[PDB]
Amino acid sequence: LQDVVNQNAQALNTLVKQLSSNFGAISSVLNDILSRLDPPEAEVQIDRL
Amino acid sequence: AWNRKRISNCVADYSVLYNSASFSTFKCYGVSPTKLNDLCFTNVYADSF
Amino acid sequence: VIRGDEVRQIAPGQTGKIADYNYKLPDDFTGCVIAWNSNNLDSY
Repeated sequence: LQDVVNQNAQALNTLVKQLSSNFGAISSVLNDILSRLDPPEAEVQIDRL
Repeated sequence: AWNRKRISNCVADYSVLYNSASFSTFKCYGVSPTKLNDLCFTNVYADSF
Repeated sequence: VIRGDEVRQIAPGQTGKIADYNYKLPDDFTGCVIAWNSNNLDSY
C-alpha cells in the first residue's frame, strides 16, 4: 500500500518539476518571455514550451 | 582596443535612442526594442569601438 | 513612392520609423512586394 502512494507522489512530483524545463526556449517562465518579446518572435519560443 | 563602460544604478530612458533617427542601424537580439522602457536589469555594458 | 533609406522595411513584422508611422504590414500578410528605382520619373 505504501508503494502506490509513493508511485503516485513521484509521478506528480516529476510532472510538476517538468515546468522548470525550457525545452530550448530562452526562458522557462512563460510570463517573462511574453513580457519581453513582441508576438512575432515570442510565438516561436512559446511553441517549444 | 574597444572600450567598455558599465551602466548601473540609474533610470535609463531607451525611448530617446529608439525614436532618434540619428542612428543608422539599431538591431536588437533577445529582447524587443519597444519594451525596454518597462523591463528592469542588473547591469548594462556599452562596448564602444 | 518611397525615397531614401528604410526601403527594405516594407515587409511583415518589421520595425522602424517607416513601418511604425508610414506603412504597416499585417502579421499574416499573403502577397508580393515590388520595387524599382524611378529617378527618371519622380526626380519636394
